Amino acid sequence: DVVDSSKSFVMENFSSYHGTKPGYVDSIQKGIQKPKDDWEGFYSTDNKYDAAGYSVDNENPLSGKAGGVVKVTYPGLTKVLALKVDNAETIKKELGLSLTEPLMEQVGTEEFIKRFGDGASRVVLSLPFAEGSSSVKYINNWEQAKALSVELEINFETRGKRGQDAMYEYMAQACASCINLDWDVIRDKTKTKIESLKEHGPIKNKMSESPNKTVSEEKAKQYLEEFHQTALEHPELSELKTVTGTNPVFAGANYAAWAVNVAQVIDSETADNLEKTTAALSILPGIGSVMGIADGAVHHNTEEIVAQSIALSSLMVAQAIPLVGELVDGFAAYNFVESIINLFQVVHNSYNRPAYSPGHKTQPFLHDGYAVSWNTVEDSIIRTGFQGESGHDIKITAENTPLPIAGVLLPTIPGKLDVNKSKTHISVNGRKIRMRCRAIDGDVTFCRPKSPVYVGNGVHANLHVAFHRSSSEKIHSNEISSDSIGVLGYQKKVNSKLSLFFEIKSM
Amino acid sequence: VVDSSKSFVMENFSSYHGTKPGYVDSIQKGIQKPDDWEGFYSTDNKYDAAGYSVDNENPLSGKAGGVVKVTYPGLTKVLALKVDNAETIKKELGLSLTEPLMEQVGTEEFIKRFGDGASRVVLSLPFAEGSSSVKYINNWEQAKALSVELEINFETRGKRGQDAMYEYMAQACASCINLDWDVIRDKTKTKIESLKEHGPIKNKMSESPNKTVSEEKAKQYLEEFHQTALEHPELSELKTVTGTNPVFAGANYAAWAVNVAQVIDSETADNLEKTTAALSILPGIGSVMGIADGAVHHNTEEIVAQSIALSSLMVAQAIPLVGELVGFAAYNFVESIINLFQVVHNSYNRPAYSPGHKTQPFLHDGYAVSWNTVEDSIIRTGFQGESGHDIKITAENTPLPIAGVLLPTIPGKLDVNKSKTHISVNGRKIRMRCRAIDGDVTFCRPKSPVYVGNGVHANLHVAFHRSSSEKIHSNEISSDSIGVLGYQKKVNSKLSLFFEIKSMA
Repeated sequence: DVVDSSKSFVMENFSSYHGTKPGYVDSIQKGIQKPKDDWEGFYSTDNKYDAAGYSVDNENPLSGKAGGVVKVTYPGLTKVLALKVDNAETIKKELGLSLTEPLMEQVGTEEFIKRFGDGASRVVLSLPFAEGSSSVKYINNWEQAKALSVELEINFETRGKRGQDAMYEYMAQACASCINLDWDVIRDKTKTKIESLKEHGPIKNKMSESPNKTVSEEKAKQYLEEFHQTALEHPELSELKTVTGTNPVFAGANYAAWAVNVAQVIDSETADNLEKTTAALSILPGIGSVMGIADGAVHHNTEEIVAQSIALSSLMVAQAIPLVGELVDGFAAYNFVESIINLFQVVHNSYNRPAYSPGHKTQPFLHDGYAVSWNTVEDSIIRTGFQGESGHDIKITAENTPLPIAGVLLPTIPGKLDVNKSKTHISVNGRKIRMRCRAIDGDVTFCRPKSPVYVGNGVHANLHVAFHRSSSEKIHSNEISSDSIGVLGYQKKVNSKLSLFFEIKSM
Repeated sequence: VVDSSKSFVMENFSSYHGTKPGYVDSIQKGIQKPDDWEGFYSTDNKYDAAGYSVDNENPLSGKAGGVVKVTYPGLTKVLALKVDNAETIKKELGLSLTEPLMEQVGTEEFIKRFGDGASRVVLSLPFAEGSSSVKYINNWEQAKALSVELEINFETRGKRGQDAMYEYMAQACASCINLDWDVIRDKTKTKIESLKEHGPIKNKMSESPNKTVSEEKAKQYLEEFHQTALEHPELSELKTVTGTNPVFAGANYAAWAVNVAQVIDSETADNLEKTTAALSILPGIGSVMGIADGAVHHNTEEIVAQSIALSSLMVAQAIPLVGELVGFAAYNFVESIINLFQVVHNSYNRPAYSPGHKTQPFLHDGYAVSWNTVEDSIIRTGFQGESGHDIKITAENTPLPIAGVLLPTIPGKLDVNKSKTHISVNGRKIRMRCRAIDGDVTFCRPKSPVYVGNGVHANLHVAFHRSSSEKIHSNEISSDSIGVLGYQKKVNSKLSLFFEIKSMA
């Protein structure tokens, strides 16, 4: 019951990876030893890029140096025992172990290695590494881990790069879409741009026109938006001017709101220390405006445009420190650039990692105040290759006032996929509402509720979509245009569009 | 597939059937039919049955018929099913995969194997998500045995609109919006008339271009009208209760009235069902209804009448500026909006989990957070050992931070397992540094920056350790929620996931 046989195997020269903190990259290669409770043991993973994320200075985890990644290998045969649950008690009861001795102590006995090892010399436990990941984590008994041989995958400190660039440049190989930026180039171009802009003519003439004394947030954002406009005319920011001109997330006013907000929270104690600056910056809103990240996309994905945005942000913080600050320099050009760069790398890394987009599987689709999601993963799958019925639950609510649900657009395929008009319905806080379904064309049925549906704070709906298949012939991608069910919200003549994405699969 | 805990035998088994206008008296002569689920449908909940009683040709606005109670004499087996897929049911319960399920249900061999001696079988299924009622599926021929008596005839109450049905449905709650819609209709007609002759308002209709204009100007005139109309003393209470919350501001009544006049043409204003279908798809109705932040604020007949009267006048004023017709404002507009009021009020009277409870999302400041599963939202007690709990987190557009999480602790009983507690961002696992704030609250910060946004989500895994098999008593626990902290504005955006303490089962 608790062992997943599909994830269990025996293997010769079983290898795994271990992230190593600075100062241990070379010592750990002399053998795994325990330092001077069911889960006490040596930890590793099958994904060396996830290993790399355990490698940062423990005293300065936000900003410190990354150590390395090493590869550990068991001689001979090793049993990888994948467990379906991470509760040790549940595991010891259901495997007939002694519920007293720790779980990882027993994993290392000869008696356990016989009952579960399949002839191998040792057992390693395997568990899901994390939600949203396909990696595994391996738990090794410490005594058994003395057999491991340890060699080097990478030493980030040996690369001799600034900040955490080496670690994140390594992690970006995972997707070698992919944001793979040369952060040496970006730093150098950033330094050059701040210098060449502080020594401009109208920028000089716009720093001349500055209150240069603690005024209210209002005059500050006004002057800062002015500065922004003036600074954006320089030819070293001309591409930035172009990619930030339409999307309102990238407007002067958000740069100004960013720079004001930075100056409010950065005092001298903080500005004096990189780790403290990064923590402070890392809890601010609006970092999307300077990163160029909006609508599910990293728009600023070239070294040149990123350097421009960071330089422009560097200037505006410099200008915002006297107007709404207790601080008295400099920070804008050094620790603020270091720190923001680190936050860039963090978010870029997130966007490079495989992830389900809004409205896919059980990820919510957030739009116009609505929140909609497939109730479970299986609901988002339209199974094919049988005659008969399926049902699919979509959750719907909204953030505050009552917003309508006008209906739902559903996919159909002549002969293979039909809306079951009798089982399809929508339920609002348990009130069950029937639907009037009408084909738009041969591929789309529109279903509208027979009484008004509203959702809002405290009011939710479950839309239950029922499909009927009149043939057992499978569906091929030729036949389906849409890959989404369109839930329609309020009308503005257009309807707000809430999309739930499905995949067609066999059993 | 049979849930034996919901299955029983009963003498004089009774249930309710919603009945559409025209058949209230006809149906009491006996249940007669006019594929796997062909059959007669009833429910254990007579207020849910009432929702089936509306004219099938004007389901939005039509007249409501009634509810009857049907009773089987002798013994009835209620067979509750764990699935509503007939194929799966016919396979697991060894039946002809050929014959319809509800035909087999009414055969003597079915009644032998499953009836427990009872004369006939009724199938029971969950009525709906978010509901605790059941639907009963009766074999048609077996249903001929039913005696049928009248629970209520909404048409006999002689009331306007769907008032009688919704007034019936409000009994389920005896917190309960139970409004007298007769009174609200009377007070509403009275105020529209009594505002139409006012001095300043008559003179604020004087200054109306009474000719098509730009929407941007239309809203300026109507916000003007709104301010002037709100000084009338028949609206004095409305002025007080709408003065602070920006959902209830004049600009929002103006947007409502403008959007109304845009979609009502002559064909539409002359037919109540078509008015209601058109009004029902507009945004902003919460401004008129006084509904915001999870609460029905306008919950008195007087204040609802005031709000509906004012909206009516403003619609009246917005049709010449932005519209195409005559009268609508005081006739079909009022009837239709009243029905939309009753729909939403009924939703708020029904039992429902609030945001952040069970798997209902908590939507705040652009974030969306929820418990992954119902069981995650329960902290079990009465044992020594561990539990884990998953919270989903994302945000609507740009990257927003997650600063940390506030967790409950109990000196000696409930502690944060700092090794297993972590947060994972698109699969990147991030350890946490946890530090007690007092004896009752721990604060865990992620050791790398966490951001969520469109396409970037997080799973917060909270693990709890109990060093005592003694149960937690409501006393020991101050909060009923886990506090996830977002961005700093000096305060953090507060995202609340509410839990319940329960013993093992």
